[PDB]
Amino acid sequence: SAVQQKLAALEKSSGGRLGVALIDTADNTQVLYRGDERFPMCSTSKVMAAAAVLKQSETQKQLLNQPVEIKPADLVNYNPIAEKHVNGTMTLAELSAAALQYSDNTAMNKLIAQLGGPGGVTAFARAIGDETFRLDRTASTLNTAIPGDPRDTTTPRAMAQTLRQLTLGHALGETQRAQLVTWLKGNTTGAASIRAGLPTSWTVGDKTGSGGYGTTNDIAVIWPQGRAPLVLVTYFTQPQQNAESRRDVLASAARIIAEGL
Ligand SMILES: *C(=O)[C@@H](NC(=O)/C(=N/OC(C)(C)C(=O)O)c1csc(N)n1)[C@@H]1N=C(C(=O)O)C(=C)CS1
Repeated sequence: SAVQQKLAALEKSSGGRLGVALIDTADNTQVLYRGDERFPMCSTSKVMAAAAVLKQSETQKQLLNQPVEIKPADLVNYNPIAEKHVNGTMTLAELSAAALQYSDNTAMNKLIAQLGGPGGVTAFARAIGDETFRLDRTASTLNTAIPGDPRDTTTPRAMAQTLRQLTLGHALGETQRAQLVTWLKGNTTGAASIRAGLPTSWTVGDKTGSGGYGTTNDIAVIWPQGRAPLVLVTYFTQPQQNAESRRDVLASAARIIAEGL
């Protein structure tokens, strides 16, 4: 189709490897580009960890309100929220918001720990029917994005389906589903990625990721005017370890989709 050719041209112009999955919930049509190839997730895995804690809170009533100590050993590279609470506490709700809306890596690691480690995040993925997602390491290591390394990867097709199930489907209870969507709509890190390729009147909830090898990712639920919601996953990675981020490539992918379908 014309969209897949435009995505192939975008990829050629980029010098990298582009993976796209769009789900149009109006008729459940799916458009894939490298949709079954594995990409490093980087920080887009924070949605699965936040959703896993929300799932836990369906049966542990006041779980999201529980305080979690932030200790010196918890501090990592990038923790713009958690560093302000070292030797203090944050609630699991606050850690979820910090992970999703600021991509705070200390916050993510507190969620992973709350789930029993990377294997607990993965086990939740399996519980909601995602057999492709794998989380193998904590937040510092998970962004290394070395080519050929299957750790901390998924495919565009799998992540779009999972994001659909979590935000538009029935993977979470209704209060939890709404809270996840509220957090994604308040993301602060996504203006240059999928959002930049979409009309400004469309509502977006998204989670970005960035990592080594110029890896630049964004996963989004989109509510256009005049049509049913869309789920869009855009993954991108490059051959040089120190390649620069290409959020503009993600925005171009979104524009192709928004104009072409
Ligand atoms: C998730 O993707 C996180 N990414 C990182 O921790 C890394 N940021 O490095 C970049 C390339 C952004 C940098 O400025 O050097 C990273 C690269 S290699 C490594 N081990 N970690 C968070 N997510 C985002 C995001 O785009 O959502 C960031 C902007 C960085 S923190």
